Amino acid sequence: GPLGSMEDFVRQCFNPMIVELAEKTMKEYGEDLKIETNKFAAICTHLEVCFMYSDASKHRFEIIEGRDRTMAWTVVNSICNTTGAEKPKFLPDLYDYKENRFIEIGVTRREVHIYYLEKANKIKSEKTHIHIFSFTGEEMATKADYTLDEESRARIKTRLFTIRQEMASRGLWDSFRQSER
Ligand SMILES: [Mn+2]
Ligand SMILES: [Mn+2]
Repeated sequence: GPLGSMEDFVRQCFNPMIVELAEKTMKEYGEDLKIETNKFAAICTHLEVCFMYSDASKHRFEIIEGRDRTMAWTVVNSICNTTGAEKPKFLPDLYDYKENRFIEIGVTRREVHIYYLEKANKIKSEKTHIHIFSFTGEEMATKADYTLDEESRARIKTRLFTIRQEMASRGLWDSFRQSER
């Protein structure tokens, strides 16, 4: 069976805006997508999920993810000044204007409860909401509050399942799943 290249797959699978934002993220962090290509795919996947999460309720969420880091912090600080929300210690992915809280979106190939616990230990915040997705349909969220309804989250889960299936068809899934740290 042919083993495809992950860079080929990423450039064929994600829309060009997502690919370009992922390229800029990796440049900002001094990473080379041509070598760390599983990470390139992971960054693209996380961007796509953040955008889908926002699109599930247009106008409800401010998007923080995808922006360069300086601009992202400028947006976080603006939200905090406007809404009175407490400033997060690490850059979150969205701000929810309805529930008045920042959100960390996780997408993982590891077990979602462990990943959830790791993220909650990292950000160390009593306000920021965490929502973890896997590629096989499992999810986990702060206080069992999943924010979006079943139809919206099913759309996200189906996209993730499709990505995993297309990776597997190209012989890419085994390495992509194994390489997460
Ligand atoms: Mn991020
Ligand atoms: Mn993640």
